[PDB]
Amino acid sequence: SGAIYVGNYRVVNRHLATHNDWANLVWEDSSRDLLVSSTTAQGCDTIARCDCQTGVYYCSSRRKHYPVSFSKPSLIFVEASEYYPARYQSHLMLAVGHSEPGDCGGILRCQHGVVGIVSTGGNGLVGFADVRDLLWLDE
Ligand SMILES: CSc1cccnc1CC(=O)N1CCC[C@H](C(N)=O)C1
Ligand SMILES: [Zn+2]
Repeated sequence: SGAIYVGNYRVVNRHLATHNDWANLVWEDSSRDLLVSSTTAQGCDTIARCDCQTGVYYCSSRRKHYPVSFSKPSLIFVEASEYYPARYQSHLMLAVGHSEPGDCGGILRCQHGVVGIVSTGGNGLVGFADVRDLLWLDE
């Protein structure tokens, strides 16, 4: 459960996208587990445009925010699941942190703003879908 509301867009995990998200689809990528749809209202989330590797993420499963050190967006292998077959997910950042399946969508942010959303996790790690390269969300 979680979305980024920037301007006239709504950024969500592709595996949790609703029927309304597909009826107003702007762009989607299975490799990135991202789906951007349109909204009528004007979102106020600031997207970070940077090369940060430290920030704070929100953990629904513990109702706590956590400071984490994270990796550069890369091509990481994600085991098979009930949404996607076993594949390499691109633009993914890993950190040491608690994660549960109901934690997808939780925001990651640095001093500059929103970095990405929780997408993968397991074995003591947590993985984030990066949104800093998507410069069109601001424009
Ligand atoms: C926060 S997700 C999590 C956390 C702890 C343990 N297992 C998970 C589950 C997970 O990693 N998923 C399931 C949903 C689809 C994901 C994907 N991008 O393909 C992979
Ligand atoms: Zn930053």
